[PDB]
Formats: sequence, structure tokens, C-alpha cells
Amino acid sequence: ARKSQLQRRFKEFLRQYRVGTDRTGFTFKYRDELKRHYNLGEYWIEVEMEDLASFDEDLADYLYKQPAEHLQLLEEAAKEVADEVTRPRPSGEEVLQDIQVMLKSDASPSSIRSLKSDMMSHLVKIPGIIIAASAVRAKATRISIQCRSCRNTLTNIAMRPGLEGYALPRKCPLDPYFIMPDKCKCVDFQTLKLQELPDAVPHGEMPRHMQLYCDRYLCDKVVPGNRVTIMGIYSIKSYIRVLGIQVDTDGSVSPQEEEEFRRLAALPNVYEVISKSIAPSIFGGTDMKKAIACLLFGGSRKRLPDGLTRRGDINLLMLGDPGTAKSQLLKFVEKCSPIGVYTSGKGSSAAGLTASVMRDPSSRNFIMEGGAMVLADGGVVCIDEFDKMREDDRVAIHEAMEQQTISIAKAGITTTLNSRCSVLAAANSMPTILSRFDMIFIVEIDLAKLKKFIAYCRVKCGPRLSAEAAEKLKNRYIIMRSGAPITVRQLEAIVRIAEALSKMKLQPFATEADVEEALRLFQVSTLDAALSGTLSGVSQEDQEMLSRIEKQLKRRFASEHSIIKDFTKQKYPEHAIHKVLQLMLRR
Amino acid sequence: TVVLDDVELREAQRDYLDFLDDEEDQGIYQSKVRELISDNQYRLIVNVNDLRRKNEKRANRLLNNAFEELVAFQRALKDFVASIDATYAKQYEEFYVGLEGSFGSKHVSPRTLTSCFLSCVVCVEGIVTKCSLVRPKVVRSVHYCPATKKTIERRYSDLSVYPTKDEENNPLETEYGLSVYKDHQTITIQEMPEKAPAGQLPRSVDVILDDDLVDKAKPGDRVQVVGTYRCLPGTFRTVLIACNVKQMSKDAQPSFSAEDIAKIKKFSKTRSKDIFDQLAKSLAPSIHGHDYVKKAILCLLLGGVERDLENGSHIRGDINILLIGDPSVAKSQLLRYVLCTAPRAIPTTGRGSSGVGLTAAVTTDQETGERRLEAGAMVLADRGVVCIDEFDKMSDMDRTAIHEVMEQGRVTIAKAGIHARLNARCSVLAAANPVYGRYDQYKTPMENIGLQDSLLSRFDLLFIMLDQMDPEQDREISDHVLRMHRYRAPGEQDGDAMPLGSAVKMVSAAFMKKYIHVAKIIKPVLTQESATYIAEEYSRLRSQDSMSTSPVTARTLETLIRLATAHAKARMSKTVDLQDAEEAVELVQYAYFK
Ligand SMILES: Nc1ncnc2c1ncn2[C@@H]1O[C@H](COP(=O)(O)OP(=O)(O)O)[C@@H](O)[C@H]1O
Ligand SMILES: [Mg+2]
Ligand SMILES: [Zn+2]
Repeated sequence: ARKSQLQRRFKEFLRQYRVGTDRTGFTFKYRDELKRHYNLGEYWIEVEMEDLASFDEDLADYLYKQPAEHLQLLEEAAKEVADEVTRPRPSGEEVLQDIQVMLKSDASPSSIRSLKSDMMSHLVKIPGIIIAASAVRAKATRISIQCRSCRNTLTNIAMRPGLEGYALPRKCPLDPYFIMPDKCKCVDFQTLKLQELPDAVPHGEMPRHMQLYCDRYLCDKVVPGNRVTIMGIYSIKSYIRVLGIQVDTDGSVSPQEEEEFRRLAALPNVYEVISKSIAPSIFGGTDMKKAIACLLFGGSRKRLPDGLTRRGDINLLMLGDPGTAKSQLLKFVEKCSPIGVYTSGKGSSAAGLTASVMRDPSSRNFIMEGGAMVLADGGVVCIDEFDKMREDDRVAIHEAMEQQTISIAKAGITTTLNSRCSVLAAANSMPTILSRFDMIFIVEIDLAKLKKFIAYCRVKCGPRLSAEAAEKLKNRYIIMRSGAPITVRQLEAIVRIAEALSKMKLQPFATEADVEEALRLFQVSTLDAALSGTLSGVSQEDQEMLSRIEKQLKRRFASEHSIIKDFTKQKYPEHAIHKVLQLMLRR
Repeated sequence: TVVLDDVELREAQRDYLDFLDDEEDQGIYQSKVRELISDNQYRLIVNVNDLRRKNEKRANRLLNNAFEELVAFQRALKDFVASIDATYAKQYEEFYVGLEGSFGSKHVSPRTLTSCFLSCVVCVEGIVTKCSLVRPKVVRSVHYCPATKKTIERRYSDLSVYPTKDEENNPLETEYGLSVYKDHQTITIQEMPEKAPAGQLPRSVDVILDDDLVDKAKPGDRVQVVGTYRCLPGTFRTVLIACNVKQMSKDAQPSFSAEDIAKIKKFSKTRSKDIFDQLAKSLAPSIHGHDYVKKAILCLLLGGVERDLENGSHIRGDINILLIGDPSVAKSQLLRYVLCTAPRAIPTTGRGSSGVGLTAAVTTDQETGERRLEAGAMVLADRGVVCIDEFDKMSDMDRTAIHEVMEQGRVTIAKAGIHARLNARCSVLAAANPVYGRYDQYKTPMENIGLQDSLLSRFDLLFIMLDQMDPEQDREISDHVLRMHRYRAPGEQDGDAMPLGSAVKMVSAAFMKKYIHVAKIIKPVLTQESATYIAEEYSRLRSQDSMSTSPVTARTLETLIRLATAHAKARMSKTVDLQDAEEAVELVQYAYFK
């Protein structure tokens, strides 16, 4: 029950601990790790709470109950063991550097919702997905002040780690004191925002947000959008003192659930069952339900031989009417999706659909916040009024749907945020984006069971095209080109739809019948596209009429409202007139 | 309450004076200081390694403790200069010391410049992104009181402050001549874009320059600054006080490993005739056809050899390529492959980097209301490659700006009362889809997109790639696409797709990047036989111009020379060969004659 005794316990645990066996030797894992790190420029370690508990359960109990103080003792013990292990440091290097001890545990995560104040100042471990990150700044831990009048100095004033303020003395001239930065010691500092995982969000509830504080090497290890698990000290200034970060670099179901899913796949009408079973509560849907099902299951995120990756997601656009029940349909689908984010083109969020870097005045510092796209990475993004995106959002969405990544730029350096989100957009009437939408349409199983099946299939089965199916698609594509329009990007969209259809049945490969169904959906989309060329036409006839506008304007000249009205009365679309005017301005 | 004397400071000063007192030895530093006096400069460059050799402990003290040790070193240098020459020492109030040489661990980059280095000498290498206007800064102000007939002085240094009245409120008038002002500038440094992972956030370090160090840096310059990293007065904004700034060659060299060099040599010596063909085939395997386009992209990557003449001309060794073609073609995919393969390439769109656009710009900080000359994408692409998408959508101001960089390779900005002429030598690979799609082979490429035909003149190669609906070509493309999509990794069980990750004959892309980076260093030269052959081929091209793309002219001749040099680089040959000229000629024929 003495601090020195506890520090001795930590020192012996770090240096004397043994891992392996007689065959593999009783290696001092922590001793070797400390030696390797100090020989390098790491000056940190990873502590396995399981290892500590195995060595001395009382130490783990102390860390859980009182994390800050025992953590300081453990850090000092790490310093001592590193010093003794690396006592003969070369010239100049003989100055001993502090060691940041980072700790990990095998214990199951804890829901962010289940965080009582009683655990404040008690070690916690919670999962989440980061939504915003802060520029790495410098925060002082050891400071010294001087009395402007008396010249009295108070050196090495320890500042408790965390998002706390300062403590200026009342006097020895009264309170005024001068900080002397020369001897001040500071460490890196970084504030992050962690959000509850979309899986665990309550129905119709906004996920809660927490502030995380990472200072030493543990900072700058994560970027907004990452799925992480954090061990730290629950603190209240309300925030978390981070002590260990695990990033889900890869990946992230009861046997009865698997058996039920296998049964569902085995159903011959599984395609029809899913199509009909999604939204029985809504009326006026024919093969749009099938399209939404294909979007939910999504295609296969392939990795080409050269190492590049081709978006496995399928983007669906619904063009048409405000009166239709696509708001209800979007709400239902985002509810059903294992990861679903629903917003509008005018969501009004500071980040917006994509990420955004903004200087917060509260600290006057750059904060990078993740938009809806990045948050729904690996899920679905429902976008009402997709035609009403912001200028920056309009610029970003091109790459967002192209490379499935959001790229922000600082001078030369560029940060990339993974957004592998299938987009379900709704609009009434920029046009370049329409080219990148895989499918465009003009106007039983429980929801939870559907979501579970979707997640299971998505994480387990990724289909591929069979030789017969691929050859059938190739011949069909040649026929469509000969008749014509169809583009290679549309061929890739058809391939993704076919892969999604095969995945619905949990088949390793895609049958030619699956290609036929995918082609049926794409032919629905393409005859709809013919009548959309009638709707939009943004096209040999359009080019000819644009040339007619060019000739007419050349003849006229070589108010603005009157000119626009006349050309519109000449059957010329307003968009065509504006495009011609802009082109002639560029010339 | 005044320090009568200090033993440590005296010892340090005397030791530094002894070190500079290089007369009983090689005399390197005594000669250095003599040359410094003769040159009128007042900043001695000192190799830290020499100090370590003479005294390891003293060098360790200097590195760990920077401010005090540097003050002592400056004192010793001034004393030594006075001893050698008193009048010259009197000319300058203080003489600064600039460090140099290898730093064990203090040599870091802005990404790795952790806060643990505070108060320690650091050697930060990076790319200058923002620069501030040179402004005078008062370091010592002298005031005069006529009422008391008394002259007072004040020092600001690192420390309403400007004194204006005597303690009795008698007016004080400044003595501008006597007071001491030094020119002062602020810049920003970031890690080299090539070696800066996208996962991490940007890491920018501010740098303060004074005296002769002021203008020895510009945006878009890869520079190494050795200085003292200090905390500004109070969260604590951190800045690096520069002791010396040196611009390192942007070309640099491919350090890599001896094994990589041996592999490159073996690959080059295996089949030099077909090496270019194999690299072109393996450039973008996901894309079918477009063989000549891939060859041109490879030539751009290798790039020509810049020629600088006695008259100050700077005939550019870069190669610029433009790609026009119907949508749903691999243009964007080709640009992505170039980004993934080019040794040092930067992506951008028609809009360019936000605010700064493509070329440099002048921006008011709006945090302190201060002007800053911020480098754009083109400037940061210097001696590299810039991959422009949607080149048609470039703004009119950018349309005018791109002209100067394309012509001369340097961007000049005088707006906002800020003068700058930043190097922007960078090969540009631009892709622009034709307006209203469905390219028509009736109008000129200018009239198809709108460039004024002057940019078309600037671009060396302009490739028109149309989506011809040939059943045979379509079958080939579809077969290639489906074969790529069906492809499965060597180890897999036809199961799951690649798990979602939180981290962002045929030669490996990394190997190709390394090989082209190594080849770029070579400096091939023309051969008389090659010169005659290229002259004959150029005459033939002019002759073929009789029939009525852009006309063949001297621009085409320089393009052919650059392509021949690039293909010579591909084979590593120190001299161009008839094969290189023939390949360049056939490529140009394809570009201008389908
Ligand atoms: N020759 C080709 N071989 C393989 N894929 C192609 C080819 N031409 C086009 N593509 C397809 O086009 C898509 C990329 O189109 P993109 O370059 O973005 O169009 P654009 O550059 O005209 O906007 C890729 O998915 C690619 O598979
Ligand atoms: Mg493109
Ligand atoms: Zn006092």
C-alpha cells in the first residue's frame, strides 16, 4: 500500500516477466521491447493488461481502480528498466528520454452508452469510429514561472495530463507571473471526436460523441473514419484520456443464424423473396425493390492484378417526384442497412457529405471532420435532394464515387479518407455525376433479420463471374454496342450488379442466369435511360441542336433575359443555351 | 542581482575560440573566417562533426543545449574576428554561427519533428509551401531625451512596449540611425510530398529567418534548415529559429539499396532493345490497347534533358502530354497509374488546389491579417510531374497562368505588391474530355474543347482517343475487362471479397517506379548519326505536312529530340541511338497521323 512498493512491483513485472516456454525460452518480452524501442526512436511500449493480470492481478486491479497514479508509476518503472537495459548509451545519447507506456487488453469492449460517472477516473475500453481529428499541437507538461517583481521562480511545476487549464499563484506583485518557455517541457497533443458505432445506435437515436485526448506517440496514429477501440481514463473537464488505440486495419454470428442464412440462400425464390420482403409497407414499386436489394448486397470490391482496386459498391439514383414516397423508402433502407447514414443535399452539417477542414475559433485551430460518406464507409449513404449539394461537396463527390476516397489537400501533402459507401441518391432534375451512377430509375423477413443476413453475406461471400456468364455478358455487350449509349463503365456496373445477385444466393461464382437478371435490370435502366435522354439528353440529336444554337447565335451577333427567353421559345433547353454561352465565353 | 561571472559560459566561450583558432592544424576554419571577412558576410558555417571530433562533449552540449551554447559560440566568433581584424568586427554588431554536418537523431522531417526536440538543435528537411514578406524588425531601439539631455537604449530580443516618454513624462525621440533593425521573414516547411503517407495529417513547421538567411528560400524549394526549435510565449505555438538554410538538389538521387541497383542493372542488360516495350506493356496492364499512348506516357515519366545555353535560355527537358477522348475511356485510369508509378507526381483537377489554384498565389492569412506567398500544385510539382484531370474545366485566370509555366517553366507573381518568380519546371500530363462528349472529327481540338490553340502548341503530344464502335475492338476490350474482373488472387477460396481496411513479363509498379527513378538521373547526349537521322526524319515530316492535327514545326523537332533522349534514358544508354530516334519518330507520326 505504498507508492514505492507499487513502482517496484511494476519494475519487476516489466523486466522479470517471462513469455514462451522451456522450448522457446523464457524471453523477457517487455525487456526486449524496451531495448529495441530505445535503440530506435520509439520511446514507447505496448502493455498487455492480460499479461499484467497473469503476473500480478493486484496490479491490474490497481490500474482499473486508480489508472492515472499507477500509470505514472508504471511509466517511471519503464524509464528505470530502459535506463538499466541501455545504460551504456553512446556519447550525447546518455541523456535518458521518457517512455510512453501504451496498454492493450483482451477484455471485451464496452458500449459507449454504458458509461456511468462512477467509472470516472477508472480505466475503460470502448469501441467506435472517429469523426473528427485535431491538428497536432504542443502542450506543456512541465512549466516554470517567474515573479515579475520579486524575480522568484517556481521551477518544474507539474501540470496534470489532460484537458485542464493552468494554476497561476496568487503572489510571490499579486497574481501576475511570467511563464519562461525556455525551460518549459511540452509534448504533442491532439483532440479527436469518437462516435458510437452505427451498429449499436438505438433506433431513431443520434449516436453520442466523445472527446479523446492523445498526447504522446499514441497521437497522430488515426484519421477520421477509422474504426478503432480505445482504452483510456474516463475524465471530466467530459472527455476520455486515451491510453491505447487499436485500429481495425482488417475486418472487424451464432450457428443458428448461419443455418438460417444458408436456408434463405437455398430458397429458389430467394431473389424474389428478398425483393418483395424489403418494403411491404410502401406501394408503387416494381423492380426498384430488386435494385435496392442489389445495392444493399453490393458488388465485390476487387483487387486487380496491378494492385489497384475497383469499386465494389453500386450507386443507384432515383430521379422524379417530391410527392412520391422515396423519403419513406430511403428511411427504410437506411434502417435496414447494417451501416446506414441518411442525409440530404442540404444536410447543413459543417462537414457535409464529405470531409471538411475548418479552423475552430474556440481554439482557433484546424479540425478535420468526416462527412456522411466517410462515416458510412462499407455501408450505405442515402442522399435526399442529391442535386442540392454544396460547391465543395459537388467537387468532392466526383472522387467520392470514382475512387471511393475523399482527398483533402494541404499544399502538397494530401490526406485520403476511405469512403467505400454505396450511394442511394434522390433527385428531381452536376450532369457529369449522372455518368458515374451504376443504375438510374425515373419515378416477410423482419427488418432486423434482413440486416443480419445482409451483414453476414457481405462479410462472408464475395462472388466472381463464371466463364460462361462472362462470355454471355461479353456477347450481349457487343450486341448492345452494335445496336447503338452503352459504355465500358456500364459494363462494369452490370458486372457489379451480377456479382451482387450471385452474392444474394451466397454463390462463390455468378451463373449466366445471374448475368441475365443483371442485364434485365440494366435494360430496365437503359430504356428508362432512352426516355431520360428525352428527359435530359445531356447524344447525337442534342449535339445537332446545340450546333443549331451556335449557328443562330453567330447569325444574330458576332438584354440577356430577352435572349434567353427567345432561345427557350425556340425549343432550346435553358441548360443547352447556358452551356453554349459558357463555351463561347471560353473560346 | 547581476551575474558577476559564469564559469560554464567562460569555459564554453574559450573552448569555441580554441576550436575556431585553427592555426596549429589544417587551418580549415581560420581560412573559412578569413574568406568570410573578405566576402563581407557575417555567418560562419560550422560542421558539427568537426566539433564532435575535436570535442564530443562540447558538441553534445551544443546540440542538447542550443541557445546558450550558440550564444557562447557567437561571442567566441566575434572575439576571434576582432583579433584577426578589429575594424571589421566593429562593422557588424554581432556575428552568427551556422551549423552543418551529420546529426545523429536530431536530423528529422516535419512529420517526425516531435515536441521532444524543443530547445534542441534540429535539421529539418522539407518543401517550402508558404513564405512571408521581408519586414524589418527592431532588436535594439535608442531614444533621446532633450529635456534631460539623456540617451537611453532598450533591447527586445526574444522578450505599448516601445518606450516613448521618460519616467517624468518628458518626451523621448528615437535615434533611428543608432537603433538596430534586422530583416525578418517567416516560412513554412512540410514533408516532401512523395515521401508523406496519406493516412497521417499534414505536418507543417514554421521557420524564422533573419539577416542573410531571409531570402535564401522560396515556396516550392526543397530545403534543409538547421536551427533551434523553441516554444513561443503562451497550448504553445512552436517555431524553429533558423541558424542555416541550404537548398538541396531537387533531383536528389535514388539511394535505395545496392540490391535494387544490381537488379536494375541486370534488367537493363538483359534486353535493352525490348526494355522500353516491356515497360510500356506493363505500364497500365488494366488498360487494353492505347500502346502508343502508354509509350508516350513512359517517355514523359523519364523526361528529356534540360538544356541551358550561355545566353540564359533554358530549353526545357520536360515533356507535356494532353489526352482528349470520349468519356468512358481510360484517361483517368491512366492518370491514376501515372500517379502510382511516377517517381514524384502530384494530382490535381482543373480547379487546382483550393484557394491557391494550380500556380502560386498570394493569400492574406486572415488569422493575423498577414500576406503569405503560398505555392500551388504546379510549383510543388517542380522537377516532377503534374497530373491534371478535367483540364478543360480550368478557370480563365488559370488558363492564362498556365501559359507562362508551359512556355518558360517559371511562374511570376507581382500582384498584391508581392514580387516573386518561382521555379515551376514540371512535366504536365493533362486529360480533358471533349465538350458534350462524342468527339466529332470535324472541328479542331481547340474548337472541340477550347484552348486558343496556343496551349495545343505548347503540349508536345496531343492524343485523340475516340470510342470507335468496332465490334472487334469492343470484343477485345470487353474480354480484357472481364478477364481482369474475374481475376482471383493466388491464395483464396472463391470466398469473401477483400475485407474493408482502415488503411489506404509484367513488372511490379514499385519496381517500375524505382527503375524510372534511377534512369531519370542519366544524362544522355546526342550522336552525329542520330542528329543526321533526326534531321532527315524532320524534313520528311515537313514534306508529309503538304497534305491537309497541328502543323509540324520546330516545336515538333524539339519534341522529337526530347522523346529520343527519353527513350535513350529508358535503356540507360549514355548516348542516344538510332533506335531511340526511330521510336520517337514513329510515335510522333502516330500522334499526328492516325
Ligand atoms: N481500354 C480499356 N480497358 C479497360 N478498361 C477501360 C478501357 N477504357 C475504359 N475503361 C474503363 O473506364 C473506367 C474509367 O473511366 P474514366 O477514365 O474515369 O473515364 P474518363 O476519364 O473519360 O472520365 C474504368 O473502370 C475502366 O475499366
Ligand atoms: Mg475522367
Ligand atoms: Zn514574488
